[PDB]
Amino acid sequence: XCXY
Amino acid sequence: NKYWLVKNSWGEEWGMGGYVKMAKDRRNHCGIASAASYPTV
Amino acid sequence: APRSVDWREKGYVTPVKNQGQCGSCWAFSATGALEGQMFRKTGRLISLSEQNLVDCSGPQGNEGCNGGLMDYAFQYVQDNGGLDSEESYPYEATEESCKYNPKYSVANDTGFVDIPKQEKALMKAVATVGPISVAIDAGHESFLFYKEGIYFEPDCSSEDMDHGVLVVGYGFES
Repeated sequence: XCXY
Repeated sequence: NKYWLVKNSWGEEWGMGGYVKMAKDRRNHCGIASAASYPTV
Repeated sequence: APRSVDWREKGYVTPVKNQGQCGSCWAFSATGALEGQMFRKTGRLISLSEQNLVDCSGPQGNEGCNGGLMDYAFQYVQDNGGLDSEESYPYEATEESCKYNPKYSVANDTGFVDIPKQEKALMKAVATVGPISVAIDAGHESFLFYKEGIYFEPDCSSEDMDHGVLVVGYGFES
């Protein structure tokens, strides 16, 4: 997998 | 029994060929409708 | 809206990609939605460069492998006047210097639309627009090890979404  | 057909980006081995059926009409489950958008072309 | 929708049936979706050990999901979600809209516009499905977004959309607010927003990527495409094809600008899974080349641009946009924060609104958008970029709370082992069926996690949140993905339709199980 993440990184929003 | 409703779901959103979602395409993930963790390869095609994860989940169902890289896809996941996510609970739909279950109180905005996992915030799927909290940050939805599309580009105007 | 229709009972079921699956844009994969209509040629709007590219094969599944792999972001690897990099928080660039926002870029994949963005290329997914652009891929769907460009196809609707031109009738041609072309894979788009996530690397282009990772390396070049810093000015718009993105943080490469450290995270970002699909809306910031759409804004970058608009500011930049284009976005390179996946073929011309391959994915590297790590941030590098911006190498955008207009000659290889195969997509563009004139802004973006933020859908009202309601599932009924999302359904109308998916039904009438095509694949839609969305963010979900994927911060659970149940998501990492999801295998099949309808995913439901009691401890899911609608406030801390941490994973950008693409809704390509909707339906129901028998």
